[PDB]
Amino acid sequence: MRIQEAIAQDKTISVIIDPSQIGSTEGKPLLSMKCNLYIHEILSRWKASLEAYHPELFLDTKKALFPLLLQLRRNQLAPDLLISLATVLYHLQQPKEINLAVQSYMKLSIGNVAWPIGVTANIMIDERTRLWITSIKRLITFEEWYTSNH
Amino acid sequence: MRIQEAIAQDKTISVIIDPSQIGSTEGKPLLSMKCNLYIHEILSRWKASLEAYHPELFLDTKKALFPLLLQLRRNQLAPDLLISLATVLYHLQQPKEINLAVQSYMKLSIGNVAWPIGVANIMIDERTRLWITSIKRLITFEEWYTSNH
Repeated sequence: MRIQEAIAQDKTISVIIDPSQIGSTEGKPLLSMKCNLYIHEILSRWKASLEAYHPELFLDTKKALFPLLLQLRRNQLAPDLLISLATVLYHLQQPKEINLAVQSYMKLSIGNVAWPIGVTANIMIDERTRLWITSIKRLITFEEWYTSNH
Repeated sequence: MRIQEAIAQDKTISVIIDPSQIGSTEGKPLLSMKCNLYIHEILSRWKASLEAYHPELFLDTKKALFPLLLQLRRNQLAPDLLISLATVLYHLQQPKEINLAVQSYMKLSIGNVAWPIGVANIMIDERTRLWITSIKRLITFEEWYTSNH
């Protein structure tokens, strides 16, 4: 079968992440794609805010994120690595949980699995993974700014 | 009779500049609006590709051009000044004439009247110096745009 390709074209999937699905082995393909869609959505809003938020950093962040985005679209991320990323993104989607997103990010940052906080150990981090982790931090700061300015 | 309030609402005017009208006294109001319309169109294409071309300079360029545009919309520019600006914008509309546009721009920035090259003196103010500087940004963007597609 070619389920992953069906998922990538499925227009009934939104960017909204349900925390209860984080960790589910069966819901992994779907969650992987949702993270891909939301990251694209965050970049879309930054692009709409270029005039007001670090325009000189956009293009580079976007480009550094392409490999991760492709991995998410193809569901090639490791279980615990997806769990940690989805956790960061989930909290980032929640009102007033910017500190929970940062806390989760720091866990992912030092090779530790991150699970959602208040709702519902080790992970391998190579040069490839380290690259997008660093970039994800820029999305976090953009969202913090976007929220405070709206 | 606010005709400037009429020309600005007319959708029968395009951005295309006819060089034979640059020094016309009767066509001043029309040419002035055309320059306004063309500059907006350039800022529009830059906007559409903001991430690809110096996004950090866009906002400042728009702000510096705001007062010029208002003046163009109201036909408030002195004859010699409109002539020079129109000349620069006219050549800019010609891809293979980017160098003639820059040459015309140099005259304008020096306070001299720029007449179409393919086909005496002026005075410069502060706020005026402000928009003359941003015009060069429109030129650099255009060169990049027509080169990257």
